[PDB]
Amino acid sequence: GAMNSSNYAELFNNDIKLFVDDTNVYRVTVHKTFEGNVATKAINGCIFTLNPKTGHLFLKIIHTSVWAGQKRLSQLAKWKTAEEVSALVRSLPKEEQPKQIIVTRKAMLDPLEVHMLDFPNIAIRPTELRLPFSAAMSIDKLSDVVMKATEPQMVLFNIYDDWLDRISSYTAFSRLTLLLRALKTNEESAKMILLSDPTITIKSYHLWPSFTDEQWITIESQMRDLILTEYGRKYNV
Amino acid sequence: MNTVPFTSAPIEVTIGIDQYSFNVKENQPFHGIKDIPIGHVHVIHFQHADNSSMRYGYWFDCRMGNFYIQYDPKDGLYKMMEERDGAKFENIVHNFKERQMMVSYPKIDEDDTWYNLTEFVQMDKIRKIVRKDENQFSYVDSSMTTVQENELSDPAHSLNYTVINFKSREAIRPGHEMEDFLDKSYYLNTVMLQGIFKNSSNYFGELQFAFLNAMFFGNYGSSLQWHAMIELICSSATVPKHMLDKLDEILYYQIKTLPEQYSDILLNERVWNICLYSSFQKNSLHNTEKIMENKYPELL
Ligand SMILES: O=C(NCCc1cccs1)c1ccncc1
Repeated sequence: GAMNSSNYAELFNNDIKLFVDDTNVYRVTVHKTFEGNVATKAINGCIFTLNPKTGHLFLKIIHTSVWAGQKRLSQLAKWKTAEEVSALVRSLPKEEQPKQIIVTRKAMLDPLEVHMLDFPNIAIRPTELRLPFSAAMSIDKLSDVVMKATEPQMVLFNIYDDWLDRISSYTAFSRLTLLLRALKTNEESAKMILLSDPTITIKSYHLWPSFTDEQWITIESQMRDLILTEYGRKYNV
Repeated sequence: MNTVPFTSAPIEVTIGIDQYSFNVKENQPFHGIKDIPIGHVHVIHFQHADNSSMRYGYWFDCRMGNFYIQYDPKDGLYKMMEERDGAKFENIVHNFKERQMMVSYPKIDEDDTWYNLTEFVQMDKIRKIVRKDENQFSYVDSSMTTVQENELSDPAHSLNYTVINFKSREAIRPGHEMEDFLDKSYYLNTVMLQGIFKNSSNYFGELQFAFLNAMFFGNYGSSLQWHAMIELICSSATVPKHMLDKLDEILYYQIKTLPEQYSDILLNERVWNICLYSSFQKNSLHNTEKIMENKYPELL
């Protein structure tokens, strides 16, 4: 059924699974027309498809061309997401295909079930977890490859960098969700905390800075405080 | 003009004949039902006074043979049987008629209700849904499961309705996933109408048979089938005008006939709200929308 707080260790077992987040697939700027009406302009988006055990991120870039001449784009975006996830599964050798696909939004369930009818042994599941994967576009290198794309493209990242050399998947996912929650709540503040010390850099092949174990504890502390700082500033507490 | 005689009525029972019903007492001098209109299928149905779990009956057509009811004290039910000796049967019916031990099928001359509910229902189609090919009549009861209910037990005692499943490879063409899921026209017109039913008459016949089994027996699988067949039409952008006009008449009579006190258990709030107010055909079912709004505004 539904992924929740009660069945959270399941993310880190040896059954291959993927999270799919469709938040950033269909993205628009809203603007005034010469006649003072309102119009949208689409900008490039992405599907966020993540193996929470390995950190493998299948980022399918959604180029604005896929919307040309189409109607009901927020509905089409769910079906295009399900089409591309289905295409990805079909591209993987059988032994790499997921046993479960967890969608971050319940509106993705029927589109993905319908595209995956061919795969009756792949469970399509919702989650009670409120995951901050919308904030993927706050990761500078992911934002950059999406906005520079001139055509449909799949880009592969490890969202955990080399963390799994030193920590478990459970800990890596916890760090990722805390970083993304912070970037979602106050992007400027989160980015200052990550990047304010120029001596700690981002390796060319990484997304996040090269923090020592001790430095990750400080960073993690600053992020939890930002989320409480902003929760105070928000609720006046 | 046709007659279904009863050997006797040894147990107190409510007897249904089509949309009519009456109470018979334990050992009451009752020998059956006369003046049954030729030209239509009929259903004779039973609910024991001592045990309302016993809700069961027989679909028949008097043109297909001479049928009678006889209580089986071993199996504890009223059984339909065929009498192959025409002369004997004619002699029995004549005696019971002379002695006025039969009830008359109480049809009002103005009254097209039963035709309107059974217009497309054929005894040969019923016999394919209910398999017991050594009898010309078909037994149905409240607990019989459908082939679909048995895929989500006993195959011999099941209702073989056409399986409708909106999230099946049958319903969805490769490369047409969104189109086919959001507009069921392919599934209705190519798979079901052209492919399985051959024509809208056979489709309506099954739809009407499912309703009647839902209403007369409280058969849950039948109620699921009736709603799936309505939803498949209402969820199709492209439906022949004659099929929509006929469906409106079919549903109108079904909603008119449904007992008010069963509306809550026999009508699916989600399907009716979607069909009348959100679907492609939301503006196509004028008669049905008007009777539903005036009779069951609480459901909507
Ligand atoms: O009242 C009678 N007709 C039975 C029909 C019914 C069966 C059960 C309720 S009324 C009857 C009584 C005396 N002589 C002939 C017939």
